[PDB]
Amino acid sequence: PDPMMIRWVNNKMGSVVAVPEELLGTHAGVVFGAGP
Amino acid sequence: DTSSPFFCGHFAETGSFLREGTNVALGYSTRSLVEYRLPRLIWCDGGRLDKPGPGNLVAGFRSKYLNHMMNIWTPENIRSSLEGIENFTWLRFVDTSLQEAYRASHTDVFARAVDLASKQNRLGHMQIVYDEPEDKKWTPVHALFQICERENPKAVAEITTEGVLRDLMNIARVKYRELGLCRLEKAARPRASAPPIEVVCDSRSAVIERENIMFHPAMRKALFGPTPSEIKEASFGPRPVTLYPPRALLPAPDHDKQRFTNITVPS
Amino acid sequence: GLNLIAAHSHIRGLGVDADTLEPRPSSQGLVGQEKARKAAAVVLEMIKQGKIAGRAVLIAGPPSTGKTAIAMGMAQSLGQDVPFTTLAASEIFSLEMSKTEALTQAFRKSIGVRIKEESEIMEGEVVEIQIDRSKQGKLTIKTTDMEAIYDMGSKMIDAMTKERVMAGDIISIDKSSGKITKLGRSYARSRDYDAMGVDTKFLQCPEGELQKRKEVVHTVSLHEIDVINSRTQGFLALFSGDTGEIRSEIRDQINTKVAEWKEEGKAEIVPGVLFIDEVHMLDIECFSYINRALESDLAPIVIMASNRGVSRIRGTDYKSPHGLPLDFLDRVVIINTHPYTPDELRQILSIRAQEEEVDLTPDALALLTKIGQEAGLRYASNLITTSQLIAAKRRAKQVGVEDVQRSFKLFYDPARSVRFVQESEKRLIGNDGVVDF
Amino acid sequence: LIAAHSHIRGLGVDADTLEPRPSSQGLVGQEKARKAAAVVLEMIKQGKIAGRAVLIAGPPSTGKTAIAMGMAQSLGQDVPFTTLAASEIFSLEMSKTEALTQAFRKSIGVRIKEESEIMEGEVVEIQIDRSVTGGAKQGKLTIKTTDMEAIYDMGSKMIDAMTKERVMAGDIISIDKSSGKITKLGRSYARSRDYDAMGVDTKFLQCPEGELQKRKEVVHTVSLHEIDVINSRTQGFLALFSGDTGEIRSEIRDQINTKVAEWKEEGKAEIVPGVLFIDEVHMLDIECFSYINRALESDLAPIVIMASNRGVSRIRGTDYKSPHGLPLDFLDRVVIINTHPYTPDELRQILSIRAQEEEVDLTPDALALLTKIGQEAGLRYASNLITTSQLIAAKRRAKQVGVEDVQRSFKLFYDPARSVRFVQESEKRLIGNDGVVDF
Amino acid sequence: ISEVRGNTRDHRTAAHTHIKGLGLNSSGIAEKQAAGFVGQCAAREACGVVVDLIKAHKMAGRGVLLAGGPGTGKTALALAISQELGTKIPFCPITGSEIYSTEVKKTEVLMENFRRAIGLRVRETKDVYEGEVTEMTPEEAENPLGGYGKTISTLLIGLKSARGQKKLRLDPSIYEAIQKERVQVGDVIYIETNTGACKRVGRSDAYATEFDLEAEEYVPIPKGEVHKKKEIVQDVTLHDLDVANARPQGGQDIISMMGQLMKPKMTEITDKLRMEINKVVQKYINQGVAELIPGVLFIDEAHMLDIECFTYLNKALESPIAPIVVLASNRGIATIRGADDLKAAHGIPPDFLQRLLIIPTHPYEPDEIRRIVRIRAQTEGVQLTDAAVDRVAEHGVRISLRYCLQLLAPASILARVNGRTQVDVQDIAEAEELFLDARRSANILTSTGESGGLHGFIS
Amino acid sequence: VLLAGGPGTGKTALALAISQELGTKIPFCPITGSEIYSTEVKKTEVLMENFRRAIGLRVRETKDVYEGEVTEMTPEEAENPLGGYGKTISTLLIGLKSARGQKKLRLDPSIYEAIQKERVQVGDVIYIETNTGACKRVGRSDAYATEFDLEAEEYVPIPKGEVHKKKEIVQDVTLHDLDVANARPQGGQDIISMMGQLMKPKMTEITDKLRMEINKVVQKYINQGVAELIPGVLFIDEAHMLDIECFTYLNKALESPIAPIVVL
Ligand SMILES: Nc1ncnc2c1ncn2[C@@H]1O[C@H](COP(=O)(O)OP(=O)(O)O)[C@@H](O)[C@H]1O
Ligand SMILES: Nc1ncnc2c1ncn2[C@@H]1O[C@H](COP(=O)(O)OP(=O)(O)O)[C@@H](O)[C@H]1O
Ligand SMILES: Nc1ncnc2c1ncn2[C@@H]1O[C@H](COP(=O)(O)OP(=O)(O)O)[C@@H](O)[C@H]1O
Ligand SMILES: Nc1ncnc2c1ncn2[C@@H]1O[C@H](COP(=O)(O)OP(=O)(O)O)[C@@H](O)[C@H]1O
Repeated sequence: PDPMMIRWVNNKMGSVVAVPEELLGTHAGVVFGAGP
Repeated sequence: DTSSPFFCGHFAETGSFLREGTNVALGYSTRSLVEYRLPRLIWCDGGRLDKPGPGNLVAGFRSKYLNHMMNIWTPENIRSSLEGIENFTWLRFVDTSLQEAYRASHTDVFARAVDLASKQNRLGHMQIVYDEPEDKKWTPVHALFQICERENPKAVAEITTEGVLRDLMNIARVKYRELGLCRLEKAARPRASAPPIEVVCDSRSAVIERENIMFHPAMRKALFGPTPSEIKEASFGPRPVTLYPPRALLPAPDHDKQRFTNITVPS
Repeated sequence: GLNLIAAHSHIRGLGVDADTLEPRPSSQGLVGQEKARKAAAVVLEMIKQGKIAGRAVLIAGPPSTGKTAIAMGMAQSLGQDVPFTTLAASEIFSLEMSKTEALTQAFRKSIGVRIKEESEIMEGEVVEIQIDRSKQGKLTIKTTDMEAIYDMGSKMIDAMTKERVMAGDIISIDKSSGKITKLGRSYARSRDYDAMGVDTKFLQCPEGELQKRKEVVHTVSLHEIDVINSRTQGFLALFSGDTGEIRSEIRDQINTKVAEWKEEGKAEIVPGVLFIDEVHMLDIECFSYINRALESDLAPIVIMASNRGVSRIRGTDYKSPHGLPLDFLDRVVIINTHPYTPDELRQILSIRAQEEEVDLTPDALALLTKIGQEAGLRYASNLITTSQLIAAKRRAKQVGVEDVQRSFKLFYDPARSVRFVQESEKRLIGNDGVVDF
Repeated sequence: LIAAHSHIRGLGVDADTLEPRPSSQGLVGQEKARKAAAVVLEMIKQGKIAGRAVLIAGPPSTGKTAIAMGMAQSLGQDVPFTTLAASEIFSLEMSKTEALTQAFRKSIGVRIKEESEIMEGEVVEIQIDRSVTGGAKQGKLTIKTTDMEAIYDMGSKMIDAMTKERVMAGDIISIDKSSGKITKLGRSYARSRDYDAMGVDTKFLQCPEGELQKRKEVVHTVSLHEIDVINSRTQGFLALFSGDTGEIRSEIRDQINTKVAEWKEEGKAEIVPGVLFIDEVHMLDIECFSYINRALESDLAPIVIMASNRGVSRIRGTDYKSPHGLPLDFLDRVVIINTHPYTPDELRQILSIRAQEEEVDLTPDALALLTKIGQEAGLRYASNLITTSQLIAAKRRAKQVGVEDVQRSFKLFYDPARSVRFVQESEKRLIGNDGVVDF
Repeated sequence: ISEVRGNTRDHRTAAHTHIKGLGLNSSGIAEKQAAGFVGQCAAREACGVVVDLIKAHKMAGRGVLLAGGPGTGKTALALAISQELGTKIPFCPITGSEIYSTEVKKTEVLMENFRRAIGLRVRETKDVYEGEVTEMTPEEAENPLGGYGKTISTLLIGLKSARGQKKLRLDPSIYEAIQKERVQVGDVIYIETNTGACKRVGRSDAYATEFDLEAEEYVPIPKGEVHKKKEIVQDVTLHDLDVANARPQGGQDIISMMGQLMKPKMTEITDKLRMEINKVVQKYINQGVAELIPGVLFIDEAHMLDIECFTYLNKALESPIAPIVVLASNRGIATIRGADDLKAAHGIPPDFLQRLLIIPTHPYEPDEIRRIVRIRAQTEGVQLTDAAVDRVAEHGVRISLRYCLQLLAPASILARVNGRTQVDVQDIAEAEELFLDARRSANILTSTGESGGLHGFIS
Repeated sequence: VLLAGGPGTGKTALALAISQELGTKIPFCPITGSEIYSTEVKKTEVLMENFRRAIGLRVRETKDVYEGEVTEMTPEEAENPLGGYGKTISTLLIGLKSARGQKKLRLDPSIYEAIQKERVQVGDVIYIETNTGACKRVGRSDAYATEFDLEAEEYVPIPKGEVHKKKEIVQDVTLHDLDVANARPQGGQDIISMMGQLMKPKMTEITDKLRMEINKVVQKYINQGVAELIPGVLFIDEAHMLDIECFTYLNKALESPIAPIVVL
């Protein structure tokens, strides 16, 4: 539930990036497929 | 037993411990015991050849007609001399513009370095992408004369699979780290420190000029970084926006235990 | 207007026939030096051909005979196309760069790179900035004839924001690079504000079409390419002078790429002329580099002047002809000059009269010819101005015998100054002692 | 490659009696100077006696630099050995005396010992939290050996090293905790079949056993000049490589000497005294000798060994002559070891060693002719004839070199004894101190 | 933009244009009138032995002297060796009057020229994804992390080169590239393999008209591959490694962005750096990756080096990694420039002279100057009759060698001005009085120039 | 004081005898005659720098440390209109927590930049030196101690005592140290004294006015009953290497009212 920190985690299966909900409306979600 | 070098300046001693209990405010009271007493006629009114006050009637005329009218770097005085054997012939081919040259020929070495700090290099990447025998070594015509910017072995070296040339281009750092010259305790230090000498001139203009030159908050902003309020308004917006310190332009200190100070802690 | 009548002002080119190379005597200022002018014409005709690389042409002779006159004649009779470089030898002895590099830069200036291109620029006065805060925008620009509305997408709106363009500016966009260059404001908005700022300069409106495309012929030198590639923002160094010992690997890369541009047909190399005036001031530490820099393909046809007879070479302690080492004089070709007959002296003084728009009676011209034969050219040419001025003080139109004799009485020629020094030795500080009467 | 002193493998004396062997370890053919250099080497290896001066005087091409390199190969890569030439001191950046002071202080090693903490094991997961448009970073690293399962934290520099190394899940990395370097040793799993820009499949190593936090005691040897440069400047480090050190004031050196004495008493550091070799010292002027005689007065001066070539020469910067070009207030301090010219039965075996080093096979008639040439033109012409005759024998496709190859090389390349006659014959087509003519 | 001219792509005539090599046999014996040279047999045989020594990699610090008078062919043999070795072996032709600097000591420019004379060849690989981006489409993970929003497991990029396009699945930590570099649809990028962080080159040329005014560089589509697995040979001189380790090129702070912004100063380099670089180059050679290639340091005019330089040259030549030093001296008994005491042969000290393989150079016979005139005349293209060749050979024997090779250009100019195509005796007899030699110049200087007066020279 | 006599007769043995007879707490500067020929400054500057190395001063100082553990670090920016640089942090609320009585203090921008170039997080013990403004981070406090760590931090306990300490020390400073301190400033938190320690250090020509003003400052120290002056020895070995431009200037260097004894 961090305000502006985007998490990357790489384990033995795969590697996923989690984005907080508070950044999807911002310009940081244009890459992740949310955008303004 | 902690220690520090001797201090030559004039600070402000605290009166007592039992008065300023909890909510106190530290003040930057560091001044030099060496003073230099100037009047308010030379330091403020008309003794400086740069301050355009009355009495110094030259300094406005000379400023305008040497920096903006009779200047060979203003864009009007470049646009007339760009068409042949003339002097700014080459300006079309260097990767600049008229506004780039006009900002580069009036700022400092400092502000020009801050302007270099937000320019993404691309002519090193041309040697990575456009690297075919059929491609005949393509360079943009508006960046043609920047030859040494284009053919650079470092840009090709930073891409290769084995780092056999990246272990040669910065072997000075590896030898400096492997000798333990960062974990070694600092043996020597200066025996006295001092603030810079200031002018004891008793006008308000002198204090304004001191807190705008000796501190000069534009260089402090360009050196230390952006405010967290600026980071919030630049990272919660709907569109990407730039920052005037795009990163903290403080250089990384090359001594890990004791950086930018002279204070010594026992161990 | 920063152009006043110097000594070398009547020499409008070399003044020889371009067909059969016949130096007719009174043509384009120069007078009666037929063999040296023919040899300079042969040199100039093998300069404009530009195939034969790296010669060296010494111009010997007595002083006050015309060795720099023929050099300025060769400089005027090339045009702005082929370069030329007036470098006296005392310019080389610097304190920021060594003699070898500051003499290499004399060779790197006299070779031009010529390239022809099309400049796709857009002048225009801003009328209304229209930003649609929805990214898009519209820019309205006008000239004295046209007016148009061009679309904008994302980022040059941010370039307008960083440039702070108001309604009334004169912007110019180089569409092949895409960067706004604000040229100032217009005279139609000088009535608007009252207390202007510092940075604002007023300009007329742009005229004609917005999209201007033009084929322009750029001509730079190799020294320009060397200094621009020295450091990052290094283009202002060649105006300022804040450059030093440029490494040889940069100049090697630049010569390789200029050869590559000549292969691909982009560039044309135009070799030029280096003029080393008074070459006897160079020491042997400079001739040992000139003897190697006249070997490469990229070396200009060097023309050098000299005055001295059998003199010592600076840096060493042995005499030599022309102040030059003999391993260097085995390499150059020498065009000797000769002193002037009075029939040439009279019309050289007539040309110096008609250049300075000073009218002379024939008796004054004959007297001035005799003074020039007895004292030299540089003293006789310095009496036309003085006689004109003394005639202007007593309000006479034509100068006469009286004004020239007055000018001869006041100012001393160098022939009588030596007798003035040797006449009174006890008061001039010779080497040890002064009497002081 | 094969330089002019690659056959030498030390000085070649005994360890118990230090008698000069007539043929041992390259330096073959001289006994007095090698025994005296063995005594000098033994009092350098003792390390007690400080501030001497050894002057290897003698004719040229007699093996003075060979004896110096013999002492250099005999100390190994432990004791510092500065190969200073006498012309390097005349700088334009710094003064002529401070270059000498740096040249002395480069030859006193300080050997310190410090404990680092190394890790070992298989990375299980990386967890990196990054900000948007500038800001700090957060990091959690889960690592597992065969025994422990740790979840460590990370700072900014550790993440800046992880992203530089691209440490994925399933890597055998070893992190120094103090210095902060990351060396991937290999992998335990295979390469995934889900991503494209992964990399190269590294070495297959198993999971390491033991413990995570292991300790290591490393030994670091720095000269006193490096300590002077890292303690003379606040931020301007790395100038001990790029030579950008302008001047170091005496307040810095007089503190570093005291702190190195304190490190010697505390058992932290050990002072290893070294050798300063000055090749062809006759080029220094008297302003250098007036400091070299007084820098050999303290406990932190290296044992100076230096060479010379000249007879009664005039000292530079003066107007008068002296033996070896050195002043007679400085020749009292020094101790002069003479070297002698060679004998042909020693030149034969020296050329045999130089021929066996450059992989050249000979015939005894060619070796006899080569020794006859080496009697009259020195070794410096004979070794060049060896290499040249090898390649001329390679051009005409012969196995071993012969008399004809040596005569060919002697005909093509003149020795200096014939180039002097070539100068003295044709004096009119050579630039003397005067003019020259052309036919 | 830049208009291309359809002219003739010729070349320029230097003083050593006709030299094309040594011109030897397959056994080393020289042959006269071959590859530009005329005669000069023993010097070309000895230089062929020197060329074989350089290409055989047995030279590790030799030194070769070229004696002989002025105008006999020392620099000609130097350029012949440089064209015989090729281009892939270095060649640094400095002069004696080029070590004197004003930023460093003059015994440092010598060592930097040694490091310019040594080359290092490195063979490596280059694995890059390349081209214009078509899609940036993410993919939702199978197990989203609780407490967050989007959870993206594999990021898809469609890269389109000029030959073929390709879909690419990537690890999601390419996002920090894409936000920081502002990569969009229509921007060419390259993705490396060792790290995997894409860097935008520019907007493509196909999208150069979707807008009207918003312009930047419009780079074209990469006309090549989409997956480069290309190997690279790379030649770096050791001078470049010394400079890049001493003064780093690209940093991210204020003071290194002032160091490259202010003028680059030559600084003296400490010997520990050179020792470390030699110790690591000799390790990468033993791994079998990099090849060391020694070259030639042709120090022309070797009598300008003073006695303080040969002392440093002895140390630098005793190093285990050093190129050959081909000196070039044209003096007899000369005073050495530094110490004005000893009159030594060639300007070289007698201690340094024993290292040198001294190659002589002899004057030319009076029937070989005309062969040099014929070769020089057919090099420039200036053709001329046989009596003209004999007159130029007469001027060559009686005056100088460099002077008979300079009566060919004004004779050709006066020939094609007078109205002919070939040079006759009249054109050379007319051009011999417009361009005097040094001898008649000294005769005019002494005879007519009696003393310093009005119409006289300044002695 | 001239020490004549031929070489090998013990001129400098007497000099080491004097330097071991005076003691440790008296300044003794041994130089040579070839040492003063520099390339940055004129040689009379090197002479005067040696003359003021050979004069010592013993000064008591009262340092005012704030030795705490940082509890809450929160910036408070001020108004910032359109002037190019943007926002600027102007006020803080750093809370220091010692063992006996915490404190919650407020800072200037410059002392915040002193914090900021030290990378002080929440938990780092520091002591703010309120003479310059400097503040050296010591380490993570032991209340946040964890053996599962990687940064190799130095865990120290909470500093006992009051958070606003005040301690006196004795310092041995020569007058040349004060000359170098006031010439090239390296103390404080402004820009001249921060960009002046990133450049390379150069010996410069400390003029007459600084060498007189520092004399008046030292006399102000002595009149407050704090500092003690202890003059010393300049031992110039090999004085014949000095040229006539140095023996000319030694006259005016010895005519000063404060000048150490010269032993040639
Ligand atoms: N042939 C000529 N016709 C006309 N003017 C000449 C001629 N020759 C020389 N002069 C004039 O005489 C002056 C001296 O010539 P210059 O070359 O300066 O002499 P010097 O070779 O001694 O420098 C010049 O100002 C030039 O204008
Ligand atoms: N006693 C020796 N043992 C081995 N090699 C020798 C000996 N004497 C001379 N040499 C060889 O002769 C060459 C010249 O020796 P060097 O010490 O360079 O002479 P100099 O002392 O005149 O400089 C060296 O390359 C060395 O290999
Ligand atoms: N063997 C040769 N064959 C043809 N031309 C030669 C020969 N030797 C010398 N030359 C010519 O002589 C001219 C001068 O010789 P140069 O190389 O300057 O002598 P140096 O080497 O003494 O300086 C050169 O232009 C060269 O073309
Ligand atoms: N009176 C003495 N007692 C003991 N040793 C002495 C005496 N005088 C001189 N020496 C010795 O002489 C050596 C050199 O003396 P030094 O003072 O360096 O000579 P100089 O006077 O030429 O400088 C020293 O090592 C010292 O041990």
